[PDB]
Amino acid sequence: TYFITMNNARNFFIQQLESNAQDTATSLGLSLSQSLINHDVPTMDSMVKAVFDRGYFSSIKVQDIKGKVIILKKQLPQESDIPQWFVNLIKWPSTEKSSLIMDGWMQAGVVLVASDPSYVYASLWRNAVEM
Amino acid sequence: TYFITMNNARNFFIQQLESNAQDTATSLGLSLSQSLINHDVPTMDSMVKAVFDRGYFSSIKVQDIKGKVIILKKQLPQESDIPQWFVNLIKWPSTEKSSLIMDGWMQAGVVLVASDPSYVYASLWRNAVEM
Amino acid sequence: ADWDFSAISRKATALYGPLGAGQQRIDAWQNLLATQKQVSEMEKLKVVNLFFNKQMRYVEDIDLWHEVDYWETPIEALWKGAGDCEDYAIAKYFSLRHLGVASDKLRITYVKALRQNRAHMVLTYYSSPDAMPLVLDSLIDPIKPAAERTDLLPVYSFNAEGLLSRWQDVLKKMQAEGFPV
Ligand SMILES: [Ca+2]
Ligand SMILES: [Ca+2]
Repeated sequence: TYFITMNNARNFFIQQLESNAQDTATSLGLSLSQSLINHDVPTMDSMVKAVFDRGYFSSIKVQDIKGKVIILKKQLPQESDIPQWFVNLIKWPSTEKSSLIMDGWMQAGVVLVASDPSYVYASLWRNAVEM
Repeated sequence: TYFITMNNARNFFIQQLESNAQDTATSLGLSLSQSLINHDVPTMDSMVKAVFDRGYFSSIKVQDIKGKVIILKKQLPQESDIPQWFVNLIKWPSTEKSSLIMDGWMQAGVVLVASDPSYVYASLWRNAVEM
Repeated sequence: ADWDFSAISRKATALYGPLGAGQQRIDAWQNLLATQKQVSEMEKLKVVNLFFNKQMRYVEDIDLWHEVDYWETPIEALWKGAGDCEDYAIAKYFSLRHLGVASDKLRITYVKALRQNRAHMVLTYYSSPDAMPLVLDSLIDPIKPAAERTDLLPVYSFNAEGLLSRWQDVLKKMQAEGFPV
């Protein structure tokens, strides 16, 4: 039968999670531009909720130009059921992709999107084969 | 020295691609909802192209409220060095994920993002190890 | 896709404890679903919207669930007799679907509530795809054309689907409660 190394499976997820976190950060950054200009916190809160509730992200953060946090949606801490020694073998530095929020040519802040590796950890742990 | 079976890798990779297609549909649909952008075809075309070039999707499609296809971006048609006996072991159908395009309260269409299982075929074919 | 309310009550009692006054409210819900199948679609919207606005007290999730955000199943909403913005929308959605309203006509809509100055959620009804939607709300009882609700500003809308995320977790809880999938 055919296999792939754990490292190759890891590389696929790193690529796909970083691409997804970046894609949402960029597209959400475009959508947030007018509510951020207007300082409309409820609308910005509503947009992040719409994307966050529908997705699988660990966190979405909106900052202004000075780094002051305007919106922060975070996942509550999750239980596992997966030993740390195994996680240490496959973990990669925490993914957080950003994109600038623009008022024309002027930078107006930043949106930061972090992926949730818990699916990656569980899939590799349940089906890991030692040879 | 951990491995995972190719069949299990196929399941993980497909699930990650389909999840990514949904997240992109949501974020792209939200961005096309702003300022009647979805009625500015050259701008919407540029926006869909940017998302497609950075992603791994088989296709992205935009329909208007009457179901007319307005934008259709598809993978440039490249031929496979992967034998059919190998594809038969792993083949999976491409799923299409959707999200609404809105003008405020009025529905303006849907954006449709399709997963590409051929990308999984190529990744597994490149990294298949026989044991 | 019939619902077995005796088995649902049995399973929900195990999940949440003795339902207390919640059982009577679940009984009232069962009666609504049993007696409103053959009325007009506009009447289905009215009776479902009015039923949950009267059966549920509006209380924030942090007070009722000790969680900032917690999406109730319809059974959880009726058990507590209380919930917040999305709880009303979810309960009205599944009721209208069960009564025969097509899923294409119903959307979960994220809005800004201007008077409360906060993010908010309503259920919207589209008689046709290009129609002005009606707003089924928890803030007021009347069902009005959306643009007449000058106190609301729409942000984004979703067509409800699924078979971990917020909506999927609701479906998971409903499967454990005994609803068919
Ligand atoms: Ca809530
Ligand atoms: Ca709630």
